[PDB]
This record gives sequence, structure tokens and C-alpha cells, in this order.
Amino acid sequence: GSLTEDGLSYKEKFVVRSYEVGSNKTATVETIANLLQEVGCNHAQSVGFSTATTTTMRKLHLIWVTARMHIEIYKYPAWGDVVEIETWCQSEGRIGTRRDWILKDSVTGEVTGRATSKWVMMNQDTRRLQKVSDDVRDEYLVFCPQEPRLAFPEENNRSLKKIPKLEDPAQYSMIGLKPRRADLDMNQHVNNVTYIGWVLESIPQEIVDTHELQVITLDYRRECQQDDVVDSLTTTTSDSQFLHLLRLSGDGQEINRGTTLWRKK
Amino acid sequence: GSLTEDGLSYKEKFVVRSYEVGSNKTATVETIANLLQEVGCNHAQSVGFSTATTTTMRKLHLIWVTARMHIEIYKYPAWGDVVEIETWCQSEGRIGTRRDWILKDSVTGEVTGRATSKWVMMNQDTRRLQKVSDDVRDEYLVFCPQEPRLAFPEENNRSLKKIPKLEDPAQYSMIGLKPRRADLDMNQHVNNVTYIGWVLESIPQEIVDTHELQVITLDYRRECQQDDVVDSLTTTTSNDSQFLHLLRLSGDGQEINRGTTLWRKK
Ligand SMILES: Nc1noc2ccccc12
Ligand SMILES: Nc1noc2ccccc12
Ligand SMILES: Nc1noc2ccccc12
Ligand SMILES: Nc1noc2ccccc12
Repeated sequence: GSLTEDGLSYKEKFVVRSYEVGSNKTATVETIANLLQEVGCNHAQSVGFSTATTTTMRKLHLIWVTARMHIEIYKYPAWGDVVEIETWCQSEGRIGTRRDWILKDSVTGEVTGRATSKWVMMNQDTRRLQKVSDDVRDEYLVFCPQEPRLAFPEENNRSLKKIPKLEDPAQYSMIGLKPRRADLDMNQHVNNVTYIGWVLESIPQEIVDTHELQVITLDYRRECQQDDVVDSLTTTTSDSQFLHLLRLSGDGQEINRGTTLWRKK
Repeated sequence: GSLTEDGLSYKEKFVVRSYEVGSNKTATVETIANLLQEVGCNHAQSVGFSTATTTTMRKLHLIWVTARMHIEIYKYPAWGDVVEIETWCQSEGRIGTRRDWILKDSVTGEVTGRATSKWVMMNQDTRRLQKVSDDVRDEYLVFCPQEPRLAFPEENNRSLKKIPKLEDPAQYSMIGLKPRRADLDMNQHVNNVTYIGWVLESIPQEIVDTHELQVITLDYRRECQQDDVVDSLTTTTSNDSQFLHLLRLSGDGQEINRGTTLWRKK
């Protein structure tokens, strides 16, 4: 992979692996989400982030945390295909930052997918959110394009729509989901992609067999600890559309809410 | 990746990814096992296997299934490091075939790991095992070296040791493990690497925090179906710690796997 000529975005090519594909022999949405996080990490490393916190963030024990992930796939790359992904960051004032991605077929150059994410600053010890200071902002502004560059430019598009809370009883559910060591990242926290997999666990297999996932929007509210147990709830709201909720199996504390849009194969 | 000059083995280089590493910022044994299966698939594709069954196997509805996996790691590659893996197959008569792997640091060229696996032929529909026929053997012999080439050449080496059955009560356990869609392969069967992860779930976190996994041997006896629930059992059998492992169905206690692990103090 490499930073582009202007040093304001990063591109990397990936060959889809045998274990990364589903029954259609194309990459799963979890493989795509893993590749988006990989190209994001390689981008941070390439612009100087130590092995993505700035000097002032490390001093104040502050970290970036995902608030929302939104992915739209037009065509999933097949096993053996090369997919090229370009990513960049942009500040959205004191609220936080946005990381965007564009996925392309390396052979044709056509856009096969796009993604966007909202990141907020959190104190790693107290878990208190807080806005972005001018000192922190000034440290990372030099790595972002200044004119707006949006993967989702359309005025008030799917990536920015408010998501309601699923009301009991859910139409479908998958209960007692627990993370194993492979679900954790290098910091022993549950990987963000695991939550996407858990959301998808409550979609009936008949939908997965006759449809392709087109759009997924996920809000992150609270993290699942290594010893927590999760229930995944889904209700049809309609192409098929679903409303999703992940909550702790015991007291019902919300961890995530989301929506999915599926296209008939 | 590419077949070597003689066309009897295959090599591929991998850059270790950020999500593929554990708390030590080096690749997990499950990432290594996934890379071994990836280089194995690329080897089958390179020698002509359709997207690894031969013409006669497809006609008879026969497939290769793993009976045993054995992995020994000297050094786990760090995040961003390039690891080179070489793999080859050898027939072991009518019993089945063996696939071996060698892992190397691409920068130094030193051997950082090795692995070996035993594969048996099974009818896809009835699940009945069988010896390999001469017709099937003749179709894949041309892709294997004829002189023995062993990743584990040693005399009474660990890769061929018989594994006993763990007796209740287990010292440690992790109950109610279920596969999710990411645990399935392109044929909707549980991926072999998932079973390694489930075995490791019952190792106490204190061992994982103070030791590095050196050797893992796993026998495969029965597959976990998409709607089955598994219990992972572990008992210490021992600077080094050794454990005996058992995976069984949560309900009736039907064995799916048995294994052993060897851990060295960090
Ligand atoms: N999950 C991630 N997407 O982009 C990133 C950039 C730096 C670190 C983590 C990520
Ligand atoms: N990892 C990063 N690359 O560019 C950035 C700009 C702002 C915040 C983080 C990053
Ligand atoms: N899991 C595997 N290791 O090697 C292989 C070769 C062909 C197909 C599957 C595998
Ligand atoms: N996938 C394969 N590459 O070489 C082989 C030799 C024997 C059996 C299978 C394979």
C-alpha cells in the first residue's frame, strides 16, 4: 500500500482469500469491514502514527472510538480477485473525525463499494466522551484534505439517518452470543467487526440464501466486555429492510443499534 | 504466490495484518492456521484443481477431510512482518495424504515454524471413510515429490503421538461455544481453524498472558454442525506447561476433537 501523490489519502490492494468468502464464493461483509480497518491502520502508520493517537492524546490518555459505521456494497469481490481500497480522514469540528473509504475492482477500475465512519474522542480510563481540543486537532489537520471530500455526498443520505430503538417482541433473535479470543484486537477489546457479525446472526438464513446485503449502518453505544453475553434482535421494517438491536443478555443494556438493506439475488 | 522450479511445492508471502495479531502484537496461532489453509488452497489451484478433488473423486462424491493438524511455532511474526510459507503434499499409500508446511522470516530466511496434516478420503454424502483407490492416487501422484520430504523428520516426534481421552472432571472448561456465520467456509461447514480457537478457549488467561504457545496437535473425529453447541475441556498434564484437551457436544457429550498443547514461559 501507499499514500497518494498529495499525501492526503492512502491506497492498498488485497487479494480475496479462500477463508474470507461465503457460500456465493465472494467476500463476506465482515471480510470487507476487516480490510477497511486494515487499510485505515496502514494509512495511520504511513503518516507517522506510532504502533492512531497524537502526542497530546497520549499525554491526556485519549483515544479514537467508532460511533457509527456505514457500508454500501454494489458487488462483493470473488475469491482470488484483487480489490483496491482508498481511504482518507476529515475533521468535522469539535464533534470528532470521519474516515471514508472507496472500494474498486482493480481490473476494471469501477467503484464496487463505499464506506464512512464517525469517530469520537474518549478518555481510555474513564470512558468519558468530550469534544476535540484545538491542540489535538492541529496535530492531525495536516494529514486531512481541507476541502470536503465525501464518499456519501448526497444531501441527507442513508449514512446520516437516525436509527430508532427496536421494540419488544423482536421478529427474530439469536441469544447467548459470546466473544472468543479471536474476536479480540491487540488491546484485548472486542473488534468492531465482531458486532457486525453479531447483528447479522439474527437475520434468517432464507434471507441470506436469496438476497445480497447491500447497505449496513451500525451505531456503537457501549462496548461488549470479554465476559459479557449478547442477544441479537431483528425485525423486518419493509428489497428487504431490517431494524437491529444488540443488548446484554442479562439486564438488556443496549450495546448497538442498526439497519440493513438487502437486494433479491 | 508461485509453484517452485520443480513444480512439486508452492511458496507464498503474507504481510501480517493489524486484526490478525494478539496482545503481544504477533500473529495468533489461528491466523497462522488460516495462512496454512490459504497457501494450501493456492497450491491446489496452481496445479489445476478446479475452484481439491480429482476427476474420479468428483464422480464418486469423495472429498479430502483433515484427520490431524500439528503446528510448531518458534517465533510468531509481528504485525507488518512478511512471513514466507512453503507447502507440499505426499501420499502415504492407501491411508490418505499428508500436507506439510515450512514457515520462514522473509527477511532473515530462518525457519520460524512448521506444520503437518493427515488427510483421509470421505464420501461427502454418507460420511463413510475409505482407503484411496489406485485410480484416484494416479490422478494426484504427479503433483507430489516421490522421495520422502518431511517437515517433521525426527524419530519419535510429537506429530505422530497418540492422544488419550480427557477423563471427567476437567481442570478447566469453557461451555456453550457456538459457531457464527464467520466461522463457516464457502461450503457452509465449520472452518477447521474454528476448532483450534475452541480448544484454546479453555486455557486460563494467566497461561496465555505468561506463556507462548509452542506446539498444538489436534485430532478431528466428528464435525460440529452449524446448530451444534460445544464444550471445551482442558487438564494440565505437566519452564514448560502441557495440557490435554477435549471438545464434545454440550448435550450428549459426543467427542468432536481431542488435542494437546505445549507452552513455553515468556
Ligand atoms: N478500525 C480502523 N479503521 O481506521 C483505522 C485507523 C487507525 C486505527 C484503527 C482504524
Ligand atoms: N490515522 C490518520 N490518518 O490521517 C488522520 C487524520 C486525522 C486523524 C487520524 C488520522
Ligand atoms: N485447509 C486446507 N489446507 O490445504 C488445503 C488444500 C486444498 C483445500 C483445502 C486446504
Ligand atoms: N492440492 C494438491 N496439490 O498437490 C496435491 C497432491 C495430492 C493431493 C492434493 C494436492
